[PDB]
Amino acid sequence: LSAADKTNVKAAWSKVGGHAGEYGAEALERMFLGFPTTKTYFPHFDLSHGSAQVKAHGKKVGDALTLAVGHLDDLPGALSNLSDLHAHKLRVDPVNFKLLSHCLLSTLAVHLPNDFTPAVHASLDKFLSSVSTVLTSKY
Amino acid sequence: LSAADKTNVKAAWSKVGGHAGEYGAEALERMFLGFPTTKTYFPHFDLSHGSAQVKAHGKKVGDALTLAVGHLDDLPGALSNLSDLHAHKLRVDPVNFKLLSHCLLSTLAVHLPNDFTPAVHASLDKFLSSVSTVLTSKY
Amino acid sequence: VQLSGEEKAAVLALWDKVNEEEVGGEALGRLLVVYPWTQRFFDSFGDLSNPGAVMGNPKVKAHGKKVLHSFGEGVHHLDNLKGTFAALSELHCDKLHVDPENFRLLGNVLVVVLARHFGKDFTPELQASYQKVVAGVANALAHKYH
Amino acid sequence: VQLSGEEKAAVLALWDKVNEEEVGGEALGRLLVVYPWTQRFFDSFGDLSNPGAVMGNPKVKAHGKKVLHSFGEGVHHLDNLKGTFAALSELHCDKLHVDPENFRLLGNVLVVVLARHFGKDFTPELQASYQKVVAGVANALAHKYH
Ligand code: HEM
Ligand code: HEM
Ligand code: HEM
Ligand code: HEM
Repeated sequence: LSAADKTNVKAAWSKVGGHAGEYGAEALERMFLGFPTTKTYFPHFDLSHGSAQVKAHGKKVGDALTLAVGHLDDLPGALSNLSDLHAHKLRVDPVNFKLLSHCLLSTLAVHLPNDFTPAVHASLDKFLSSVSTVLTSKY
Repeated sequence: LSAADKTNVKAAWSKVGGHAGEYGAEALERMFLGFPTTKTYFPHFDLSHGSAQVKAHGKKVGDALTLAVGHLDDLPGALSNLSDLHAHKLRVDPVNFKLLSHCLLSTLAVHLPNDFTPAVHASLDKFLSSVSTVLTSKY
Repeated sequence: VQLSGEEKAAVLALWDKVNEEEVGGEALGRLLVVYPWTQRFFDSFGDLSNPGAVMGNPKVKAHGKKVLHSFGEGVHHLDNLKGTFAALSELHCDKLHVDPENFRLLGNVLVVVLARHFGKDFTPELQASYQKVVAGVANALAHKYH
Repeated sequence: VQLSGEEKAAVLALWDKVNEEEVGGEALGRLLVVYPWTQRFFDSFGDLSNPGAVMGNPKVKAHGKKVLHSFGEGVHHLDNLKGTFAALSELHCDKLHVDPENFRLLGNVLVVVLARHFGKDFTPELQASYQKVVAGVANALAHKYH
């Protein structure tokens, strides 16, 4: 990411603030409904609306994104644990990272319409592609 | 790329040897016929079979790949000139790098069938994706 | 498109509230800013260097309105998508040579722009139905590439 | 599929020379090695850790033969691809949940394997026709995802 992107991403995430977990849960829900093939990775979850498992997992996702925003200059190091999980253990098809990214952007648009400007959308898209690349890097 | 990938890629390219330009030209031809949308980037070329412009451009492509194989630990530095060209000036749609990669692998299979083993195919695929990423990195 | 009867009614009811000019201009502009290789197709339109020049370019707004109007035609003809977009598919394949992956990109940008305009009213379930619509349109536009 | 009469004859003449077992086993094995997330769908088959275990696994060979046999059915029914693969599309969408991007991946691996087996006889023009065939099959298999 460029330095201007980094600045936009840190700025945009400070506006997300403490809602990162709630946005991560909503993004997951949007993904499970819009893209039902993704549900096969979560056989052990109650995928009900308001499910506590989705809410808890959304919190883990939002926390990892917040961690990534604090480590933009070394995402592979900060996320290496998660790379092994998604590529070797879970074998997540890389296409699904595009779907979750889209659902996360959709969620940010819903809740931060005045902050979700074209330049910020473009920097967040690059950030989410860069996270996704790291998480699929072990294959 | 992993160290095993690097070893396979350097080994496989030493078997390509001096045919890199000829394979690059054949790969372009395979791409223009299989994927006719790619022809719109080359209005100024004679895209005839045996065209000298395609043959000359295939040589430039093969030389850049050979350069990349000598600089696997710093592809962004070795290829930065080409990143600006493909992203800012030419605005090549990133999908076309997947098409050329596939056509290049197809060309290597044709000419090096005994060397194009499953492990070598997998390392070359990763190498070509890594080159493509660098060349589309400026957007 | 595989859409229930309750789903279609929710899709149509949202479209009643869509300003084709505002939504369309914003969706085409965001496509050009976020996926900058798409600018290659629109050199006719002039200055598209920075986001500010894109979003205020009058030709971006006018073209985005036309795109969205044709989307609205698809929305009102969900049982005949291939035939509604046949002529446009020929135009995009044969004359403009747009890779169809870009139809999917624009459809997803449109969904993000709907989300931004409608907020909490753009529910996970309503998004899911719009994802089926935009995919149906992208495939109808890709029909004559095949 | 948009294929000329000379093109179809060249496609059919190559298929006469295709050993479905050898080609099919090699194409499915290369898919599993090159795109290792595809291994997720085939845990039934046992050890798929290294390339050597994949390429010699008898279930990989047998399944690849079945896949290639069904490809050959498409090749012999190029005017009715959607109907030849309707039942298989339901199976891959509803029961197995394979993302359709993987159909395109397997089709391209098959083309690379045809290239390896037929050498200079697999000309740029014959590859171009096979690219139309494999895309037609991938879209017929994706039909009922839509
Ligand atoms: C931005 C992209 C993503 C991020 C930051 C992310 C992050 C995480 C985190 C932090 C965990 C839990 C780690 C732990 O508790 O040990 C996890 C687990 C998991 N992720 Fe991801 N993830 C992403 C994308 C995806 C996608 C696209 C899928 C599949 C559609 C997926 C499927 C899973 C599954 C199945 C688990 C295990 C959940 C469990 O068993 O409780 N992830 N991810
Ligand atoms: C492995 C991927 C690729 C590599 C290594 C590569 C390499 C190169 C090189 C070395 C040049 C010439 C630089 C110069 O003479 O200044 C070039 C130019 C160019 N490339 Fe690429 N290229 C790749 C992919 C592509 C693709 C996918 C396209 C479009 C389909 C493309 C379109 C062009 C065009 C239009 C030019 C300018 C040619 C001219 O005007 O003479 N390239 N590329
Ligand atoms: C996916 C949904 C899309 C729809 C519904 C759509 C619709 C249209 C329509 C209605 C026109 C009008 C042509 C005329 O007035 O005769 C048009 C033209 C055009 N479209 Fe699309 N389009 C889509 C996607 C795209 C994409 C993704 C691109 C490029 C990235 C593109 C590039 C163009 C261009 C360059 C023109 C001609 C503009 C001109 O004449 O100045 N379109 N499209
Ligand atoms: C694109 C061309 C493809 C064709 C022509 C094809 C064809 C077939 C056929 C004929 C079967 C037999 C089912 C039966 O015997 O009832 C099958 C099953 C299956 N296919 Fe596909 N397939 C394709 C792609 C894929 C891909 C890309 C994947 C995963 C990455 C996949 C995963 C499976 C699985 C897991 C089964 C069931 C295997 C079993 O029952 O043990 N297929 N497919």
